[PDB]
Amino acid sequence: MASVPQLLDDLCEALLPAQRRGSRKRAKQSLKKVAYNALFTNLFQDRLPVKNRILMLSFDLRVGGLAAEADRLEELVEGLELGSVLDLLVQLAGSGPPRVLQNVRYGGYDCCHLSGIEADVRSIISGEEELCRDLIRKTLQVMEAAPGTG
Amino acid sequence: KSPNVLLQNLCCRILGKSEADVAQQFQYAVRVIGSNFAPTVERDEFLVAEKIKKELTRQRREADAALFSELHRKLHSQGVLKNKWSILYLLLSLSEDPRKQPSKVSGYAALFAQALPR
Amino acid sequence: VSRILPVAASYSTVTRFIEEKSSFEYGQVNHALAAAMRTLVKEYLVLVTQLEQLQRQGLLSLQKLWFYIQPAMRSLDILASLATSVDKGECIGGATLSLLHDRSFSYTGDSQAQELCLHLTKAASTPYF
Amino acid sequence: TWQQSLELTRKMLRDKQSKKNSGQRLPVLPAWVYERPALLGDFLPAVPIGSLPLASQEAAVVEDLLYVLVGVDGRYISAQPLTGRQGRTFLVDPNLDLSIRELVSRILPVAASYSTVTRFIEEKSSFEYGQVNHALAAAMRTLVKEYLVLVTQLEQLQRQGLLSLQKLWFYIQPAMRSLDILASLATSVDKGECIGGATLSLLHDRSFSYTGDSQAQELCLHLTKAASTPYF
Amino acid sequence: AAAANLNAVRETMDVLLEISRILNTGLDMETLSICVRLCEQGINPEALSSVIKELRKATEALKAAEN
Amino acid sequence: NAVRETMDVLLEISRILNTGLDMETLSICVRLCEQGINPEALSSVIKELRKATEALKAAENMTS
Amino acid sequence: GAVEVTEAALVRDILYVFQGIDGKHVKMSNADNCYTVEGKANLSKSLRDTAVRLAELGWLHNKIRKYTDQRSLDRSFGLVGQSFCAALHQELREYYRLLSVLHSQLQLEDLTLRRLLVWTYDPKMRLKTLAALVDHCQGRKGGELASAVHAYTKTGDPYARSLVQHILSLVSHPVLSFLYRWIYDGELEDTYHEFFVASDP
Amino acid sequence: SVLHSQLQLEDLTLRRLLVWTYDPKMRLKTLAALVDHCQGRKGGELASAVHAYTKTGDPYARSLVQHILSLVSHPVLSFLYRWIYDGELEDTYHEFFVASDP
Repeated sequence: MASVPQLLDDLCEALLPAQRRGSRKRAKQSLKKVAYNALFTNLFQDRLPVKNRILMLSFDLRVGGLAAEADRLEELVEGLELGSVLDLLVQLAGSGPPRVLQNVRYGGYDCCHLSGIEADVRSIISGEEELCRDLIRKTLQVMEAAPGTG
Repeated sequence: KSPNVLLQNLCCRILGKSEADVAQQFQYAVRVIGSNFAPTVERDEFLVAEKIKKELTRQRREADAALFSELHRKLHSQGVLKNKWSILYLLLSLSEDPRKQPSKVSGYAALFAQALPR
Repeated sequence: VSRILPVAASYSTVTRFIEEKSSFEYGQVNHALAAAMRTLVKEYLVLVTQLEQLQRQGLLSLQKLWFYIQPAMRSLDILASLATSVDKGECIGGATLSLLHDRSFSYTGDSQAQELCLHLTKAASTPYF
Repeated sequence: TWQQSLELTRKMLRDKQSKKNSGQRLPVLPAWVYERPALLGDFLPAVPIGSLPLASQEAAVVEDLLYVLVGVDGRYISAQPLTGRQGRTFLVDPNLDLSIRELVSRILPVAASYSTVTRFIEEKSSFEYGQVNHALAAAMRTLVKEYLVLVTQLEQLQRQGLLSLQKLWFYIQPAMRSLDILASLATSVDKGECIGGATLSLLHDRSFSYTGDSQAQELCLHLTKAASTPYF
Repeated sequence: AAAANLNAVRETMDVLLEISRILNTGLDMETLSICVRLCEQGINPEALSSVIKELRKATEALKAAEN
Repeated sequence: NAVRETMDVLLEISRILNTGLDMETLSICVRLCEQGINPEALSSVIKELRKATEALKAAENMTS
Repeated sequence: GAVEVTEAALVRDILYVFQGIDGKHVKMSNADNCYTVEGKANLSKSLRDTAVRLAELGWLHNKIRKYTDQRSLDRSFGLVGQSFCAALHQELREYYRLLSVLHSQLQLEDLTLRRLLVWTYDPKMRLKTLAALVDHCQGRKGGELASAVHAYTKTGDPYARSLVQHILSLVSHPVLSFLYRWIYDGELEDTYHEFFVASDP
Repeated sequence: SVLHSQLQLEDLTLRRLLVWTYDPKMRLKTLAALVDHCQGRKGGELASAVHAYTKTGDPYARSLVQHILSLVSHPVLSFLYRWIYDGELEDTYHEFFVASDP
């Protein structure tokens, strides 16, 4: 609980990763000014059930081969049942870095899908490792072609 | 626009309720849909049409069967739909029998033909 | 191939059986049995139509055909066995119905055969009842 | 040969079970399962490598290794039959380069563990030896399947011409530890002929002693849950 | 182009309406296009049928409770 | 305690939701929401400042 | 140039071996009941070893096949025997469906033998368990069959356990129907004499 | 293995590998020094031996050693928790600072 500019500056400095310290001061001042301008523009300019929106997102996750994650989200929202905070999170959703990597059978349950999934995972591990090796090799190759003092 | 939005609109139209008033039903529907998004068997409308004709005959509507064959010809002639198999299966699953008392002899999928999984 | 060909052999037997036992001389029971077998053969033809479609799509082979044909192979083997038994005992009327009951019991082991035989027995017994 | 001693043990276990069941029928595996070497999960008992260029030596070695990691003999890497219950001993072609031979000999313990796990699964899946041992063999079979999947994938990456010697050595380090753990458990269980609560005791105690490393702890806790399911 | 598309869609909708009425499926006007527009996305039609059946059961239950 | 539990539940939810709101960012948004600030305006400001921060951090990185 | 059989050709032959019909370079030695690769063609030791490890499955396949064929022709074997044969046919069709998956994958390759060995591990377990059940249940009928299965039920492995429990429910359905008829009709359809109630005329 | 792959790509000079190996040299030097001080000790003697090396002022070494110390204390911490929570000992090696006398 604080003034709108005070909390805006707090959040802006939190997000800021801020060569001279004057550059960092200028960057933080510019961030605060941009935040103030955006708030002012929105104020000068100045529905669906939130359950429906969370169902939308859960359905999308299940569609994207993330059914377990959608189930987790469903259980989270049921524990939840702040709404505007959830809406803001909804708008912010998908803004993080994308992820490319994260009794018994009845004799007919023999399925290539389980073994196929295992094979694909063991492919993904190997491939990712060789990609990391290639990328580190390329970085070193560039550095060895670079002056080295900047 | 989005498939989930369309599903919400469909459920609203079916229930004659607001979007929020069908959330539990909508949640069940979302779980059902997310259970399977792709068909598990090959698509080929000839089998669907044959099943439709057999059902019509079982309903003692052979003239209606001929009409259905004509309409299928007309549709495929003026083809603008690329996923007919799906709509035909939907209509078949939604077909009712108002002109006769409800009773059917069981069909077979191991004696009679069954679709090869994709 | 030779494992699959028995299905076609059974088919040629079933066809001859249907044609013979749908002649007036062979009796109404056999007429109706031939009609039911004709329905089943139509289903078989639908199956082979679908298999032709997948051929024409370049989406079937050898082992896939062998897998897909197994339900129909069993069904047609059962049908041909029933037809042969009815012909060889020249059953008419309650004779044929008796044979159908007894076979339906002996084919109690497998559900496909049970369902097929129950359909057949209901249909063929309708005139006698 | 371990087989004969295990058959004697199995016969004695059968006699003791029949002696305790008052002559009720017991399950018995058809003899060909125990009488057929070609269904064992261990091993079944070429240009000379020293004429190949070093890189070609590495390639041929990696081929033999990829065969040997799944219990199959290579061309210039060959297995030596065992006496008693032991991990597989291997004969390496002596025209190989000493350094290559050393790098192989650092890897071979995994294959030894594999031959131990396979013999363990086969022995301990006979009805007479009890459900606890049956389930332990099944769990070991799951782990060995995972190992085999890994080596299959590594073979696939081989086939792209994108692995070598040191790269295999890097990728295989987790599996070396895992297979060492599996082989140690198998040898201890066989040598103490543990049945029932004996085996469960051993599994508990090991699960405690392997608290130091999280990989081993997780593996052993999985195994202990699975094998304790019948006993519980 | 747009005129042709509108004509095609009109005639397809008429054909589908006739097919529905001849099959006596029992579906009302709103399943004019959107429901089938959804099925045209490649959605599992068996599951779509199951869910629409469930919705019909729920609607009949609600209309029975209301009545 | 209830506030803290809601806070870390929202943290985990956003993390799964691929939106990445942090501790104090979530606290600030909570305070704004109880202050009476529209969630959509809050999110718009958040995204605009995210873009501005990305651009400014890039520029300052090449300005180091 | 010597003939070494390609990986693809060995895959085709081993797929025939799995299907129960010999290959073009690996043929069933009927003096061991397994497929051996001729020595006129030169293949590596590992290839031959993999071939043997895989033809174990063909041996089990052919054993189950012969048993099913033989018991299938005897009307005297009773309804329980027919149900056993039906269950075995069903498991066989599951095996064939996996073989057809493997075929499709091979044609997509047109897959390596080692990946196939890994893919074939689970089929080997299933068919080994089924062959052992059949052998222990061979030469028995009626309640001897039911006992033979119930003895196999004591296995502690759940995959095997689940397979055998499904088979036992299927095999008991006829026995249960008879008992229900004995329990409900107070009558016997025992023309094979497999039901535990003897009628004396 | 990265360096191997790079060498095989040449099939590269020794100095670049020397340059590439500079950071490895630091890592392995710090590890050898930690190992020497922690040799011949067990239980709290081992834990003290490791904790003494944490006093290094070099941050690369400091971070490495702090990670290793957390890893090595996790078992010690578990024992203490059981000693602190169970009031019981699984000490058959006698590495825990609480002696039970039966």
